[PDB]
Amino acid sequence: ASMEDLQAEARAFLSEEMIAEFKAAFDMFDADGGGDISYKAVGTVFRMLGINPSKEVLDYLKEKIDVDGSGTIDFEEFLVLMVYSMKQDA
Repeated sequence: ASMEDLQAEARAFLSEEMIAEFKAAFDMFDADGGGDISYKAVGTVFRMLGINPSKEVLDYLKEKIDVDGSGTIDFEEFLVLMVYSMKQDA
């Protein structure tokens, strides 16, 4: 499946009340404070929630932060990489 397919999975897997909890970690690196954090932020949130990212996820983020790291993503994208990790990892 594609990452877009994972978007639909992520959105349905976690309830709004649950997303609100992870959203708090999102706000940590959010400069404007609305729906936007660097690629490095999602890596840090995994650590704060105590969740282990999948090889595909951690390598992808590492790639983006290694080459740039300034690029930012929204809640949806963040939710994808987090859910995709727990789906396959344990």
